[PDB]
Amino acid sequence: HNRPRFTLQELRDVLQERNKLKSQLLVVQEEL
Amino acid sequence: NRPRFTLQELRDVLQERNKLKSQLLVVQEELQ
Amino acid sequence: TYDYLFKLLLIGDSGVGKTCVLFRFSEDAFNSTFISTIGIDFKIRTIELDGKRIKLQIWDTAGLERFRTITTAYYRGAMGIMLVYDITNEKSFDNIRNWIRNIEEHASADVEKMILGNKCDVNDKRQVSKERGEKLALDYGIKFMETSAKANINVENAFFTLARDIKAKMDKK
Amino acid sequence: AKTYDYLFKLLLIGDSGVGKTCVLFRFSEDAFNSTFISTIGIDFKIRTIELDGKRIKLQIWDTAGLERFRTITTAYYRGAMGIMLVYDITNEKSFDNIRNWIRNIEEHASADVEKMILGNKCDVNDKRQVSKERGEKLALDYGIKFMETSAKANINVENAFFTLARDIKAKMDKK
Ligand SMILES: Nc1nc2c(ncn2[C@@H]2O[C@H](COP(=O)(O)OP(=O)(O)OP(=O)(O)O)[C@@H](O)[C@H]2O)c(=O)[nH]1
Ligand SMILES: Nc1nc2c(ncn2[C@@H]2O[C@H](COP(=O)(O)OP(=O)(O)OP(=O)(O)O)[C@@H](O)[C@H]2O)c(=O)[nH]1
Ligand SMILES: [Mg+2]
Ligand SMILES: [Mg+2]
Repeated sequence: HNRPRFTLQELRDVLQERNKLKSQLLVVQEEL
Repeated sequence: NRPRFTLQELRDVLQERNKLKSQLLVVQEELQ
Repeated sequence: TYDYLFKLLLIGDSGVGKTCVLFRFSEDAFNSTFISTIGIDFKIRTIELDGKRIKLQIWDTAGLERFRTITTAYYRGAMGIMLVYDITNEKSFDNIRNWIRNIEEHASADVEKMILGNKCDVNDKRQVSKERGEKLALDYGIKFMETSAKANINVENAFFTLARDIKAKMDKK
Repeated sequence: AKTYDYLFKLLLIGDSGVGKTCVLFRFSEDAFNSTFISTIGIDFKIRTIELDGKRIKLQIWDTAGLERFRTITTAYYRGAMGIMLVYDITNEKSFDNIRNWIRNIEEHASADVEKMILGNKCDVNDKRQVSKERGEKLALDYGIKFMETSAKANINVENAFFTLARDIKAKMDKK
């Protein structure tokens, strides 16, 4: 379905969480 | 405000977020 | 490394306290702010039972209807499910029967289930007496507890009891 | 412990389809995938380079060009230290829209942000619609550096990022 369901705030919050996790992951990955 | 983004758009980011969290927790605990 | 991995799921209406119940279990903390869950999230906690290390992967579902398709995907692999209502919100309690039907349609027929009547610290807004929760759980043949993420009541007990019941079933291999 | 001496925040903006994600994929992973996967909102990639004996970590944010993501993407303009404005040499509209992307920079980025225009897909010259001369003249008019790039053929991708980072560093060092 191409049907709009989720708001700007909802998608933005999950994107922000994803990007913050990617940074945390890259950091601890290079501690090796 | 208004619904704007699709199920697939939100799901894709959610699943990427979940995957990074799992990967982060793994490398974190591997520092024993 | 662990002996067993138990996938748990929290379901119930928006606002009943699923995320705060998980926050109490995994961080021993509570906050009064409402940050509604976008789709699904999870936390991990590893516990020790009978000399076995049990990794609990706990999936925290959004209760709002617009996340229904996202959340039901996670029923299929669940080994235990907490059904949560808000003792100050009789509508959330009446909806437990709909959440049970959702489990019956998508989870294993033998999945471990437990009902939590949460926010039992808010007696000055209570809408569902403890006895009604006990009777609902008895009728389905499942366990019941009143919990408070805020006052730290029965949260540890609920998760450890669910995990022990999953382990006991599994040990009957 | 800190693996760098400077951290530069870079941003890629421009119409959907011009090659921003492919330019970053070529820079950060030295590869090219022709299968188009439109960017959802924003993403970033990392690469560390060496300038004047200093370790420069580049944190490169890749924006979606589609209008439905515009508010999400413009939130990332203010922190950018350098911005690549990307068009597609085979798509005249994407070139025409560079003027509007510059306006978006003026409205939301720091006044002193370093800018560079990239005419991407310069490997596809038999479907070229924007002459290199026209790209150079537009960039000259705005006082912005210009390069034609190809993520596919690996043309000027390292040059573009190295040059933008050197321009950022020189400004930082002189102040
Ligand atoms: N007094 C009291 N408040 C609680 C308790 N548990 C949760 N709350 C509050 O109730 C509100 C909702 O809690 P959440 O855990 O976010 O609700 P949820 O079930 O996760 O809601 P969704 O994510 O939207 O499905 C928040 O303001 C919490 O602080 C509790 O045990 N006692
Ligand atoms: N021939 C050629 N094709 C390219 C080049 N760069 C990108 N492409 C193709 O152009 C299409 C669009 O590329 P993307 O990098 O995904 O475009 P984008 O700017 O990131 O688009 P949005 O994320 O939607 O804003 C892709 O299918 C690529 O295969 C290039 O340098 N040469
Ligand atoms: Mg929640
Ligand atoms: Mg892209």
